[PDB]
Amino acid sequence: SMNPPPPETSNPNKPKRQTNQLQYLLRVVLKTLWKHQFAWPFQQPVDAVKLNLPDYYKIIKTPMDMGTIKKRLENNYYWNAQECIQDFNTMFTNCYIYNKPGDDIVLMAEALEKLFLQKINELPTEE
Ligand SMILES: COc1ccc(-c2cn(C)c(=O)c3cc(C(=O)N4CCN(S(C)(=O)=O)CC4)sc23)cc1OC
Repeated sequence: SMNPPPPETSNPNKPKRQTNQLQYLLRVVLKTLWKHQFAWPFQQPVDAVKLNLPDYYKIIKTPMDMGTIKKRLENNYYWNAQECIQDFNTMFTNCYIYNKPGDDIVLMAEALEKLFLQKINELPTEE
């Protein structure tokens, strides 16, 4: 069995910014979700080998996880907040697309997503 290469977290020729909205996405959004009791399935790329999900990457073609997002934020990979927000939304959507409706992992994603939406609702104005 095999996993794909993980998503990109470093690219020296991608232009980058450090901004107050991106700072909020690390300090408030990522940190809030990371510490949650249901974060663990989402803290690293899905390991389809260890988890015995041989069809995962047959179904999910845009993988994303909070480990990747954390690295992107810490290594200032993004230009804007919308790129990062999109990564969170991709992660949640993948979970809902792959899993059977009602499963434990879906409930976990929903709990994280509720907090995500609450924090993004108060994304600060650009300075
Ligand atoms: C380090 O531990 C974990 C990491 C990731 C997941 C995990 C993450 N995400 C995002 C998922 O979508 C996901 C689905 C999983 C799973 O075990 N499933 C759903 C798919 N089926 S199946 C039969 O359709 O392949 C098996 C059960 S584990 C997991 C679960 C872990 O341990 C419980």
